[PDB]
Amino acid sequence: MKSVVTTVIAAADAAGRFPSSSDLESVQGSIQRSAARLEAAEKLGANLDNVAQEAYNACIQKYPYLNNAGEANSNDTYKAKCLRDVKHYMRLIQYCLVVGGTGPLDEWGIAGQREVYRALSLPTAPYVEALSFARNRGCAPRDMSAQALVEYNALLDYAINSLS
Amino acid sequence: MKSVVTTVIAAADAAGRFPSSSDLESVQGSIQRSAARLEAAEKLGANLDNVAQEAYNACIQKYPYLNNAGEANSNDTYKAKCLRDVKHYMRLIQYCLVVGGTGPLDEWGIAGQREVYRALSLPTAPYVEALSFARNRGCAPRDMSAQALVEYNALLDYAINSLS
Amino acid sequence: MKSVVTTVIAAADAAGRFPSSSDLESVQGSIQRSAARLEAAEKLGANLDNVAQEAYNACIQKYPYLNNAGEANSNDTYKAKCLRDVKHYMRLIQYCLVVGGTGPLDEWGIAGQREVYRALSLPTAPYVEALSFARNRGCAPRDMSAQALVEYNALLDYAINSLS
Amino acid sequence: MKSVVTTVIAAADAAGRFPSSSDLESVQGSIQRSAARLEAAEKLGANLDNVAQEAYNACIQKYPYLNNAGEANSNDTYKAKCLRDVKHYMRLIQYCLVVGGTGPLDEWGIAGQREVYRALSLPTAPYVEALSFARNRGCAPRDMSAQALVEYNALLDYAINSLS
Amino acid sequence: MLDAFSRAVVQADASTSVVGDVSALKQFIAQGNRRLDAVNAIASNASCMVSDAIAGMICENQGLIQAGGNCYPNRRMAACLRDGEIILRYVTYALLAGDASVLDDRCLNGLKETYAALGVPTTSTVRAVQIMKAQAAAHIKDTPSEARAGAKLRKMGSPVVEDRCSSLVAEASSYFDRVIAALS
Amino acid sequence: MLDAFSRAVVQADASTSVVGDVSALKQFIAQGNRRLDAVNAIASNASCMVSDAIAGMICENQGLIQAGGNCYPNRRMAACLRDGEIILRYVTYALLAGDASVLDDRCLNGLKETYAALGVPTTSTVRAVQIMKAQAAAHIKDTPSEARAGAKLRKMGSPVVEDRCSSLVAEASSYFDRVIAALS
Amino acid sequence: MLDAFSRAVVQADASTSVVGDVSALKQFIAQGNRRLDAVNAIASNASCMVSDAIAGMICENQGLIQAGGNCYPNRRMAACLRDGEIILRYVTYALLAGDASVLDDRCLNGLKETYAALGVPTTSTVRAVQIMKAQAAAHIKDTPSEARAGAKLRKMGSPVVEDRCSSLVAEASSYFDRVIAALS
Amino acid sequence: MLDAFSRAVVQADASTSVVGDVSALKQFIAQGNRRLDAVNAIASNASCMVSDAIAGMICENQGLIQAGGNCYPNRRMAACLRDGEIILRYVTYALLAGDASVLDDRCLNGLKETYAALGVPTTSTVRAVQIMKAQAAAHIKDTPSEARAGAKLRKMGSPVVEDRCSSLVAEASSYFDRVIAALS
Ligand SMILES: *C(=C)C1=C(C)[C@@H](Cc2[nH]c(/C=C3N=C(/C=C4\NC(=O)[C@H](C)[C@H]4[C@@H](*)C)C(C)=C\3CCC(=O)O)c(CCC(=O)O)c2C)NC1=O
Ligand SMILES: *[C@@H](C)[C@H]1/C(=C/C2=NC(=C\c3[nH]c(C[C@H]4NC(=O)C(C=C)=C4C)c(C)c3CCC(=O)O)/C(CCC(=O)O)=C2C)NC(=O)[C@@H]1C
Ligand SMILES: *[C@@H](C)[C@H]1/C(=C/C2=NC(=C\c3[nH]c(C[C@H]4NC(=O)C(C=C)=C4C)c(C)c3CCC(=O)O)/C(CCC(=O)O)=C2C)NC(=O)[C@@H]1C
Ligand SMILES: *[C@@H](C)[C@H]1/C(=C/C2=NC(=C\c3[nH]c(C[C@H]4NC(=O)C(C=C)=C4C)c(C)c3CCC(=O)O)/C(CCC(=O)O)=C2C)NC(=O)[C@@H]1C
Ligand SMILES: *[C@@H](C)[C@H]1/C(=C/C2=NC(=C\c3[nH]c(C[C@H]4NC(=O)C(C=C)=C4C)c(C)c3CCC(=O)O)/C(CCC(=O)O)=C2C)NC(=O)[C@@H]1C
Ligand SMILES: *[C@@H](C)[C@H]1/C(=C/C2=NC(=C\c3[nH]c(C[C@H]4NC(=O)C(C=C)=C4C)c(C)c3CCC(=O)O)/C(CCC(=O)O)=C2C)NC(=O)[C@@H]1C
Ligand SMILES: *[C@H](C)[C@H]1/C(=C/C2=NC(=C\c3[nH]c(C[C@H]4NC(=O)C(C=C)=C4C)c(C)c3CCC(=O)O)/C(CCC(=O)O)=C2C)NC(=O)[C@@H]1C
Ligand SMILES: *[C@H](C)[C@H]1/C(=C/C2=NC(=C\c3[nH]c(C[C@H]4NC(=O)C(C=C)=C4C)c(C)c3CCC(=O)O)/C(CCC(=O)O)=C2C)NC(=O)[C@@H]1C
Ligand SMILES: *[C@H](C)[C@H]1/C(=C/C2=NC(=C\c3[nH]c(C[C@H]4NC(=O)C(C=C)=C4C)c(C)c3CCC(=O)O)/C(CCC(=O)O)=C2C)NC(=O)[C@@H]1C
Ligand SMILES: *[C@H](C)[C@H]1/C(=C/C2=NC(=C\c3[nH]c(C[C@H]4NC(=O)C(C=C)=C4C)c(C)c3CCC(=O)O)/C(CCC(=O)O)=C2C)NC(=O)[C@@H]1C
Ligand SMILES: *[C@H](C)[C@H]1/C(=C/C2=NC(=C\c3[nH]c(C[C@H]4NC(=O)C(C=C)=C4C)c(C)c3CCC(=O)O)/C(CCC(=O)O)=C2C)NC(=O)[C@@H]1C
Ligand SMILES: C=CC1=C(C)[C@@H](Cc2[nH]c(/C=C3N=C(/C=C4\NC(=O)[C@H](C)[C@H]4CC)C(C)=C\3CCC(=O)O)c(CCC(=O)O)c2C)NC1=O
Ligand SMILES: C=CC1=C(C)[C@@H](Cc2[nH]c(/C=C3N=C(/C=C4\NC(=O)[C@H](C)[C@H]4CC)C(C)=C\3CCC(=O)O)c(CCC(=O)O)c2C)NC1=O
Ligand SMILES: C=CC1=C(C)[C@@H](Cc2[nH]c(/C=C3N=C(/C=C4\NC(=O)[C@H](C)[C@H]4CC)C(C)=C\3CCC(=O)O)c(CCC(=O)O)c2C)NC1=O
Repeated sequence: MKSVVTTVIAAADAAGRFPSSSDLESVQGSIQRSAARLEAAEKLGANLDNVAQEAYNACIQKYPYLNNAGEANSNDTYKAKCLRDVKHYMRLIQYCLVVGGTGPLDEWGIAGQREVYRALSLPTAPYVEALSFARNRGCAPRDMSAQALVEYNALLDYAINSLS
Repeated sequence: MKSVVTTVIAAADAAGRFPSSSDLESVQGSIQRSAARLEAAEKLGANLDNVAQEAYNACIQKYPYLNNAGEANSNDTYKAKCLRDVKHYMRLIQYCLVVGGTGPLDEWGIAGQREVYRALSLPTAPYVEALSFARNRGCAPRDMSAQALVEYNALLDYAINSLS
Repeated sequence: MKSVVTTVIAAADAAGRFPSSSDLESVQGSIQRSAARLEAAEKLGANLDNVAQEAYNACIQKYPYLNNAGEANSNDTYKAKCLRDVKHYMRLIQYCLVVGGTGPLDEWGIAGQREVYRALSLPTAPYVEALSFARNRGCAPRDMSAQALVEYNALLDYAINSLS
Repeated sequence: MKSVVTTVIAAADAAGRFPSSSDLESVQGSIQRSAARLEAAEKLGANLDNVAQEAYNACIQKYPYLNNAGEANSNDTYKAKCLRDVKHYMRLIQYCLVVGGTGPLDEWGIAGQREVYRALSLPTAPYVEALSFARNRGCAPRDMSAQALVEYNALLDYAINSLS
Repeated sequence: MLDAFSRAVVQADASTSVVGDVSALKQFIAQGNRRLDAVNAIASNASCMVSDAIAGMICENQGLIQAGGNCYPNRRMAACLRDGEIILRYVTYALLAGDASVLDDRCLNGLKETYAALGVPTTSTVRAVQIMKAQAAAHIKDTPSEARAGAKLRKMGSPVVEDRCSSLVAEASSYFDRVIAALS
Repeated sequence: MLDAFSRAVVQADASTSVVGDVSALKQFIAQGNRRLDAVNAIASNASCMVSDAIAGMICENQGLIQAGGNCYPNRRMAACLRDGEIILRYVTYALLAGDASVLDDRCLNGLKETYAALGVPTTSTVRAVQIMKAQAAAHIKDTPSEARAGAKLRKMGSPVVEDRCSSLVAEASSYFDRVIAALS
Repeated sequence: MLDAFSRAVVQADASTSVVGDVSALKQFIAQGNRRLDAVNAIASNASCMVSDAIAGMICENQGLIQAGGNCYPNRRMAACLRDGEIILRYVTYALLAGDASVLDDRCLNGLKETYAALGVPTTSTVRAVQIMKAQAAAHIKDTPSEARAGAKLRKMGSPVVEDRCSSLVAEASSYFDRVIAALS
Repeated sequence: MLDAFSRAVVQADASTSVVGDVSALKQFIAQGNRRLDAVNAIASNASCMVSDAIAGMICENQGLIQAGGNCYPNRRMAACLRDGEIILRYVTYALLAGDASVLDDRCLNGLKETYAALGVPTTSTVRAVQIMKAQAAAHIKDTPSEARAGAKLRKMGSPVVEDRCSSLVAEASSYFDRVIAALS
């Protein structure tokens, strides 16, 4: 699961090394940056439902064709699964803020996403528009501290980049 | 050349990745720790001759047999090359403090050291004692701050471990 | 370029073999089927602009949102490239009917399509709907012989399969 | 077992492909050519003993030294095994005519033939002469249709090529 | 691998005898064009069959897409879509060959033990294969419903006989039943 | 590979000397946060940069997307978009490290000869990299124009200084110029 | 590799045009059965061709089978028989495909420089290839002489035309002339 | 591999829910500097620890350095020293990460069966691990005895607290205990 500490352990292990000065120095980064990303994780964790709900609403608002008979937001099962998916991405982003790496999103969100959406005819633009809205929406300090918001925004951009 | 940023870049490149959250967070670690290790680098850089001379003097004091005809400290060329070797290790330790990784010690000190000393019949123990003396000798705040000393001692212990 | 004869040559060459009974038998297949697919190739070649036009129209009629400012059919450059892309696919299909295999489509159509439409945010569904319309449109013997139409439809479905 | 269909399936499977246009078109070749080789298979199946007997006779006719005490046709057990061997080859040819490829000859006749005949000091020339006679003996339409004879002769020449 | 003709050869070889009766093989040849229609009908509809079969499996068992379920998260749903395509591909090979040999040897051998080690659930894999069996049957007969396909409906336009290739439907269905038997 | 600090080390080693002016390395460290924001600003906008840079190169030379053009057909367009992402990835590494070493050793070395063998046009590659240089400058200054971005416009919200990180702009710009220099 | 049909397609693609005139391609199909006969005539006689052609080169040039000769000792003679076989195999592929692509790309590209590097004589290789060309023309026409063949004479019994497939004889001869051109 | 943080995420993902309480994780961050000192204390002393542990195992089990002993001859002693360093290295990764994941997955998984197949003795391996556990406890608290270290005694000079990082001692000790439990 990619984090600061698993990245340096994997590197030390491939070289057959004990933790050395650059490994300890790396983890001090986690000690320093953890306050901002844990803050972002607490804020997102507390309000997941409303954050995902408006991102979902914004992507259906941009693409109302999805509501027509036979399109991906056209029945209450599809509607519920579309909002669930947006929530899944936001949850994995919360996990990335707790871990201080992209591991959770890489393993549980990004891996397979293109094969899944292709097979089920799910267009990617509405996924990008949900995340893009969430990316443009936050401001500091209203929603979280400035550095918390930098971490939140970076992980939304990472997700956007994975689908773009 | 192993440092915080070269370790995360090498890990990013092996996976075809842009810099991501854990890479930036790792480097914040260098920003935070740099004060301690660049203080040690400044002190050691300014006082390299005195530091090495007294580490060299400790290893000869411990191993006077080196002074006997035919042994590794027995003529003027051998004494100058021995003091020079102690200074080479300490200069490479200064480089490691600058870089915040073991890269310079690894590439220019440790790699080949065992084959060279075997081939030249240079005993290991005097090298270990010079670095051992250097390890035991420093105190905070007289010589440098407590965290500068931790950085200095850690690389001297790394050097000793490469010959142990 | 995958056809009957290059598949059997490639299999023969991998095992260091002269053409043998199963290789000449395979090519007899090409002799038999040539009439049907060469009929489809001439019909398609003579009427490519018209066949492609109604397919492009069908995909824009199914997805008007494409006409909205910023979307994929929303300015004349985008419009002309979209029709051009439908004609490209129909041209590669004419090539497949000439060769009696998927090589032209595989090598010059399908390779890289996923990467191109993703980077340029081109939706998959309108390509699928154009080819889908062309696939559902033909009937025999009106438009061509029954077996000409089987060959036409098989390649349209192959292309749809690559995007699904 | 090499045939039209097992060649195209092995090629599709190496590329992770479903059967496609060129694969179906190859197997239509088997449908076309079947009447020729299945006629040859029936004629050969119905008269195998007499076909092999005159070919075995022809090879001993050319090489009467095999009848002299100590040579490979010089006792009743040797005689019976020589005729059996000629009958084995013609049986595998009948199998090749049923299958429409050289699989049965390749796997059950040709693989290991030179190791076996070397180890038992059996000369190759009489095997070649038995098949050569059989290759030169048939005529159309006395024995089977023209194209049945083409199929029969091609497999005899493939067995001769294998020993030459 | 074997095909229907080398299968008969292997049988004749077991008693070192010629293939005696070609008539059955003559009837295989006469059935040949409808066999290529059957393979065309499956291969041309394969992506739509795999996505509808895996969707249908999940339709019948929501467990697969909930916490701890074997189609969760995305990596697992992708892996499952991939297996569906692999299984259908080897079944389509067996139907083109007219023998289960390639399906037995390259897909089914070790598959139960593989799924056992991974924790891939037997009930749900067997349900995806049962839906693929029904889809293949309707495509070979060229009677797919609009009710199950919507905008994605495909008609092959093959020459209709009364039996609608009931023998090929049976054979293709027995290849799906060999997958099910191998997982049991 | 090297970073800003091991580059000073290599230079000091060239004369068997201690790294002399550590005061000046303390200032590189003081710029550290704004260096991570500049990396964050390129990485976070990398898809929008590459696609806009490759579409730019093409909108100035329609020849690339016609018979004989080196972005035709799909395979060649896809290879090119891939190259743009590779080049920008290695430039972002060099910016994070404050040294071109990783860019030189893992990306530029042999790139000229590779392109000459494949017949990839040097002119059009240069224009793609020029647009990426301009995009990167705007993203590090956090002054992208709505004119060039429309609905894909992104603002980063970093603490504002008067120079808007002019030194990092110049550094990043020299890495793009380094790529272009490696093609001649 | 390309065949007769994919060659036409590559030419149409160079001007992003549909294949206009398939008249030459239908004549290629009307010629199909005689092409399969032509290939059968070479493959079926390939061991006798290679052995007689190498034996021919040698009966003319006794230098090759003495001290310092390139078919001396046994290992070199075997290596040469293997090349005669390889060259005939790739010529036979080109005749089956109706295009020289497979021979050019898989056999002839780099062959002269390989022969120069090993010290394999060009002039003798070309003589072996010239005898195989004559052998092939004779076997395609089905007029091999009893004088050349003795007990090894083979007749194919293909339906006779007065020109004896002169067009397939010229095309085959052209493929052998391509080997001779590349090697001298 | 997991760390203390991805461990909480895997627990939360078992219920597809957000990580709810991060207070435990905030305490992990407040403990961070002492954790880096604890890892530094083991890594800096690792050569001394491995040689002293293996020499202790041997001084208490003289059979190991006699005929038929598993530290006889030189090759086996070397292999043993290597194994001590490997085990301590993986314990130290677990301590850096704050989770047994890397130790379990990369070191212990199958280790007991490997040793059984080699005839490496359990009681002696466990003994060497118990000595390293006690050494690490002493280096973490920075209270190594001169009695045990003689001229090789090292002091770390970390800011001293009353508990001497008893929680890290207990955690480090539990990692050594997992090795002993996996091998015994
Ligand atoms: C979820 C609520 C749910 C499903 C999803 C669906 C799954 C399901 N589908 C079938 C049967 C078929 N599906 C077919 C697929 C296709 N037909 C086409 O024309 C295109 C090319 C393709 C993809 C959509 C086909 C051909 C069938 C066969 C029957 C038919 O055509 O009507 C079943 C099984 C039904 C049976 O046993 O006959 C299932 C379960 N069902 C859901 O409820
Ligand atoms: C040019 C690049 C910019 C600009 C950048 C500045 N950022 C400054 C401070 C700053 N940035 C961060 C985030 C950074 N540090 C990290 O640890 C990580 C990720 C792990 C990142 C992305 C932080 C924490 C800080 C310091 C806190 C703060 O200042 O609030 C900054 C001021 C410091 C400096 O001058 O170096 C600047 C100038 N500013 C500009 O004008 C353009 C847009
Ligand atoms: C195997 C016997 C084939 C076969 C082969 C053919 N040989 C043909 C021509 C040819 N062969 C040689 C070599 C031969 N001449 C020699 O002087 C010596 C050594 C003393 C040898 C080994 C040569 C030189 C030629 C050249 C003839 C020319 O240039 O035309 C040949 C074509 C000519 C013909 O058939 O008369 C064939 C077909 N023929 C067979 O029937 C079996 C299967
Ligand atoms: C120059 C090459 C020959 C020659 C060839 C001719 N063969 C003719 C017809 C023909 N050949 C075959 C056999 C072929 N088709 C296959 O599918 C396979 C193997 C799988 C093979 C080996 C067939 C079936 C046919 C057609 C049957 C028939 O109609 O009798 C042929 C006559 C047609 C034409 O004008 O092209 C010719 C000329 N004939 C020559 O004179 C030389 C020796
Ligand atoms: C290397 C000198 C390190 C270091 C090592 C420490 N050793 C510690 C405990 C310990 N060592 C042994 C082995 C020793 N005892 C013997 O009787 C013999 C041979 C005859 C040997 C080689 C034992 C048995 C023990 C006790 C372990 C236990 O309680 O089970 C130790 C921790 C205890 C202490 O420090 O008093 C350390 C740290 N110490 C250093 O400072 C250098 C770097
Ligand atoms: C148990 C392990 C020890 C002990 C540890 C303490 N260390 C404390 C603070 C501290 N340690 C470091 C060094 C560490 N941080 C890094 O970034 C790196 C390397 C890159 C290392 C090796 C620092 C920077 C600090 C903070 C500065 C300071 O407070 O002096 C510490 C005090 C804080 C706390 O209570 O957690 C403790 C207790 N103390 C013991 O009694 C044993 C020997
Ligand atoms: C802490 C109060 C200690 C202690 C320290 C003493 N060291 C003395 C002399 C001394 N130390 C060094 C090495 C030091 N200087 C450096 O530049 C660096 C590293 C970059 C280090 C670690 C040198 C070269 C010297 C000689 C010149 C000088 O005095 O600076 C010292 C004076 C008396 C003596 O030589 O021993 C003291 C008091 N001594 C103690 O007893 C406590 C535990
Ligand atoms: C069978 C009777 C069908 C049916 C057929 C109709 N199609 C009509 C027009 C039409 N079709 C095409 C596509 C076609 N032309 C080609 O060149 C090729 C392939 C090379 C194909 C498959 C076009 C372009 C057109 C318009 C011009 C024309 O060809 O006539 C048509 C006339 C009325 C109409 O357009 O709907 C009919 C009746 N329609 C049916 O109801 C059954 C199912
Ligand atoms: C885009 C701005 C260009 C353009 C690009 C093309 N590149 C093609 C292939 C290609 N590129 C590379 C270099 C690339 N790979 C690496 O590993 C690295 C550095 C780490 C880089 C920068 C290679 C090695 C290759 C060949 C392998 C492959 O196919 O990916 C290419 C395809 C050529 C062909 O096969 O026909 C193209 C089209 N083309 C353009 O028109 C613009 C200017
Ligand atoms: C026979 C007509 C010649 C002759 C031929 C020799 N060839 C020798 C080696 C050799 N030939 C090739 C080319 C060949 N290999 C291929 O892969 C292909 C095409 C796919 C071809 C046409 C290669 C690569 C090699 C070297 C590797 C090997 O030994 O297999 C050779 C042996 C030379 C030596 O090792 O001393 C000979 C003698 N020699 C003659 O005298 C006549 C004219
Ligand atoms: C020392 C405390 C033991 C002892 C150890 C021996 N280990 C021997 C070989 C050996 N050990 C391992 C496990 C090791 N390798 C790994 O990759 C990992 C974890 C990732 C570990 C812990 C393996 C796989 C092997 C075999 C391969 C090799 O030789 O390196 C060994 C040699 C056995 C022999 O060949 O006779 C010994 C002696 N022996 C002792 O007496 C104490 C208790
Ligand atoms: C030659 C034949 C052949 C196959 C058939 C497959 C078999 C196979 N499938 C999976 C892989 C998998 N297979 C599934 C599939 C499923 N999960 C469900 O809930 C459904 C019931 C079911 C689909 C119908 C899943 C989820 C995994 C991944 C399991 C995991 O990694 O946790 C793997 C492990 C490697 C991987 O991750 O891809 C293998 C070997 N591969 C082959 O080479
Ligand atoms: C290369 C590609 C290739 C193909 C795809 C086939 C296509 C093909 N199919 C048939 C021929 C046929 N196709 C079918 C098939 C079916 N009829 C039904 O009722 C079902 C819906 C379906 C189940 C399979 C039937 C029944 C015939 C008529 C001949 C027969 O009765 O077997 C024919 C012969 C001509 C004719 O009779 O019209 C051909 C060429 N052949 C090829 O060479
Ligand atoms: C008709 C084809 C055509 C194109 C495809 C564009 C391509 C293009 N883009 C930019 C230039 C740019 N393009 C971007 C890109 C972005 N800004 C954001 O906020 C996003 C995250 C991201 C994707 C849109 C940026 C940041 C610049 C820098 C200049 C600016 O922002 O105004 C430039 C100027 C280059 C230069 O100065 O040398 C050009 C030519 N122009 C064209 O004429």
